[PDB]
Amino acid sequence: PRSLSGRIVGGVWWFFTLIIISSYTANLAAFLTVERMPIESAEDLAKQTEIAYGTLDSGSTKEFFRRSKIAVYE
Amino acid sequence: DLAAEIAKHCGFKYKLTIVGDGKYGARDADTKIWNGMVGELVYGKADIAIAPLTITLVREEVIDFSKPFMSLGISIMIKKKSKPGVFSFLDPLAYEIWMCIVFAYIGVSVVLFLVSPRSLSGRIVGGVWWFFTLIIISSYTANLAAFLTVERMVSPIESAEDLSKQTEIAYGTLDSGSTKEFFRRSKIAVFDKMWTYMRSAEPSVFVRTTAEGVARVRKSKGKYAYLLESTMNEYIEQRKPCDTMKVGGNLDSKGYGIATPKGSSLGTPVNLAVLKLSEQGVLDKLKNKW
Amino acid sequence: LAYEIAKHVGIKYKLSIVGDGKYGARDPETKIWNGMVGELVYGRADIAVAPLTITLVREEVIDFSKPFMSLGISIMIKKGVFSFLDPLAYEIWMCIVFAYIGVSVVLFLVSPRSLSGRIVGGVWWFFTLIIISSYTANLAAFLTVERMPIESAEDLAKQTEIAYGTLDSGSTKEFFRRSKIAVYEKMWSYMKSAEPSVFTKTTADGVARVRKSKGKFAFLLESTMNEYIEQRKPCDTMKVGGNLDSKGYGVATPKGSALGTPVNLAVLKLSEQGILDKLKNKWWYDKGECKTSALSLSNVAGVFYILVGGLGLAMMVALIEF
Amino acid sequence: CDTMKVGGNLDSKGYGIATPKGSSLGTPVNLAVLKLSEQGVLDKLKNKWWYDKGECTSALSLSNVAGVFYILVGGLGLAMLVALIEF
Amino acid sequence: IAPLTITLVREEVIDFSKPFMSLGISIMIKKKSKPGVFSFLDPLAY
Amino acid sequence: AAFLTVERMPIESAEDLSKQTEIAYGTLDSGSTKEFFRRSKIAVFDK
Amino acid sequence: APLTITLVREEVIDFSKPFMSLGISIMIKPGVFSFLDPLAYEI
Amino acid sequence: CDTMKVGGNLDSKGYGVATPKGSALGTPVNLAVLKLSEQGILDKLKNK
Repeated sequence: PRSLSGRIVGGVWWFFTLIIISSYTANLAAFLTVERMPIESAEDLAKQTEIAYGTLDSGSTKEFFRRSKIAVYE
Repeated sequence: DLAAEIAKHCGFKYKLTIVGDGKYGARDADTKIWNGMVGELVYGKADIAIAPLTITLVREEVIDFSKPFMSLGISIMIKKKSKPGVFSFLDPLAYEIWMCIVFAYIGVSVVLFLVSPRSLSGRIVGGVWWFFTLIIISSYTANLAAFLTVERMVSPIESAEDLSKQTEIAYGTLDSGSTKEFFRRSKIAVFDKMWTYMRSAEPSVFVRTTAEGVARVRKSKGKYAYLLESTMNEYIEQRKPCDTMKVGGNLDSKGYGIATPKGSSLGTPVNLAVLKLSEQGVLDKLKNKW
Repeated sequence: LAYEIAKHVGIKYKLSIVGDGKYGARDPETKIWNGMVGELVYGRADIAVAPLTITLVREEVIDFSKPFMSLGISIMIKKGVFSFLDPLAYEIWMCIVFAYIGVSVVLFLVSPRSLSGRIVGGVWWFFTLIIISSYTANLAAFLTVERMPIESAEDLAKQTEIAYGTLDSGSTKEFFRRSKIAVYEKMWSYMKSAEPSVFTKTTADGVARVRKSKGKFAFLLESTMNEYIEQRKPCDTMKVGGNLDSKGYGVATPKGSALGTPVNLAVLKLSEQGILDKLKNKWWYDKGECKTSALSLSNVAGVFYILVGGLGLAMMVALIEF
Repeated sequence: CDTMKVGGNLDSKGYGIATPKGSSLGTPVNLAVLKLSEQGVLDKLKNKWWYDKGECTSALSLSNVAGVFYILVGGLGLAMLVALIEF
Repeated sequence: IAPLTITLVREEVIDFSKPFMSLGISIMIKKKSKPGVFSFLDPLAY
Repeated sequence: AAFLTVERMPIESAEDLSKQTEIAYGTLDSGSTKEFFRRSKIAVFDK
Repeated sequence: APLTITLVREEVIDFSKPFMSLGISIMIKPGVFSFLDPLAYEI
Repeated sequence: CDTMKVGGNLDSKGYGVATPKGSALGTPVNLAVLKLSEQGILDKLKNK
């Protein structure tokens, strides 16, 4: 019933979730309006393995990667 | 570092000397004399130039250049990923509104307090108060969305094309040099649009030095973008105060090369050394290091 | 400024207000100069210290100091519970009320898991869910796009809902007529053809037009005057954008004056010492009287009054019951 | 009334009354145009022939919301049917 | 006395008064109501 | 909310015209309007 | 022709300065991760 | 029309005109290339 202690807890928690679900809704709407766009950089490629990537089996492109001392290309 | 590497690979001892006039190398149209590092090679005051000297036709006609040890092109430098402030939560719903919603809050808990199932009196109070809060939370949600929708709309320069399209953000290039010329001579629509704007912009968007163009970006409060070499742009981006950013792809392609007087006995070996260092991956190591 | 110049040049002086109250132009008929320029060219005054613009036509007949104040053409702009009844149409508020009593009457015929009236409460809930969702979504639209709000000459040039113009003669109109800059040429093309006329006879007319035309007029004028009016009551206008061009006010002396050199050097000294900046700040600001990212209380307020009204109605229904 | 004018004018031109070169009518006719313009007569004339003799808002619609009203009354009717059978 | 535009080529051979009417190139398009309960079934896919 | 925002975001200007090809557009076959476009150095008009 | 300036070739023929610059580049052609984005994983 | 380039270039190299060792064309060809580049002709040609 009216247990003031845990009562304000339920109220504050409700106000808390209210703000969050409102934020989620608002933000999702922005997303559905602009909707700007899954690989955009060598950095992106390097950090993952689901999208495989490669080169000609011989020639300068393969050699570039083999020789590079730059962290991302290594 | 590059000098130590080529000296080692070519087998020679050397002395590093800073160019007396602090210039790169251009030929005065009137006196017909060469200045800078090119002048020092042409006139016999130095036997090799190891520096960020671009391989150009006019220079190649008077000195020898190895193959490029580093690539570059015209790029864009703009004044710029952190922005908390709990005050972005108090904005959507105005402080004045948070107040009244609290006054009416106790304004209802006091009306109900005077009442004590279907008690029609306080019944419509709960209903009207519900309809009241419904509108408010709906307003908060809707309003919060516009601030996030526009936050995404902001795509505020990301390319030459972006630049070419407006005039809120002024933009220029070194007052004399290859970047200014590139735009002056270009037959590409975007670049020609950027040139007719630049040449007539007032106050002048052209800078006397590269350092001025960087300082202008940093001190113009987001109203100036500078067109400079990609190598320089990406280097400043890694320097404190960390307030600049390189945007868009390179507009052209040039290269730095090590130069020697024509017919120099050092030319063959020095060129071979650059190919080797590149292939060993050393030039890339050096760029990442610095 | 007169006191400072006199001190630095070392002379005694008498301030005399020009009789005709004019700056100085050649009469069309007689070609005789009026105003302060007239007082100088016809031997009545030794020097003019006033907001007198450095212009070719004047520099041909008198000498100007370097500018003591810079200025340019600038844009002046002016800074309903019915915005709550718009999102959800009056017709919709009605039907939602008709269906409202349309459900309270259906339930009234019914009298836990009473399947009959049970699905009624569920369907009615799904109904109100859609409506409140529509209201929320729609309300987000106006506050997102918000098409009519002017921050630049570029903005003005791209639209026609907010009209804009200048004095019907004089240098501001001429700037636009002569400009080869794309944005100002576009502005000139619009202004010269606009109907009703966007040109005014006086600054007062232009400023009044900004104030009383429901945000549908912007006025183009000198930055100094724009800035001054921005700092006077009723504090309802403001300057937007930077200056569109550059010109200067100068001190004027008659040709052959022995004061010419000393006056010029005095002006440059006062400028470089920061005195002129301070003086402008004094008279404009010290003596003054005064995208989108904000949410207002206005609309929300209308919902507060209907709440208190409901509370009062209940406080009335309560009393009668007892 | 099926056409519409959109966008601002792309350029600026003007119509003028013409006379042979050196005509004795030229001076007077030009002065007359300035006068008629200043008296506001040319604007009266354009409004008369374009608008007086002419032969031709913001927010949400009810259409979409209406579809949700019919599904409501349909639910009420379904309940009024389930009620009768129960009794 | 007609809707005759003041142009250079014509001005070189005849006299023109100041303009009695302004004009410019504009766009004419063939022309605001759209119900369809199918704008409600779109947001949330069938 | 997005369906109404975009709904506010089918020709309203020369720029609109210049950007597409669903709606064809032309001018008198001879005359000053045709020439204006032929001679123009403005990007929208040249397009 | 589009003949790349290389060490092995520069040893036996002479190349002009480049007439075209180029470099190594990346060619590419639902995701429930568009639901985890709005509200951050941290949130 | 189903592929695209992403990111900038990862390195830099060039295509050049090649002449046999000892060719009397070497110098003129090199200067011609630099002239066409600086005049904006090669950019225009690539765009074409």
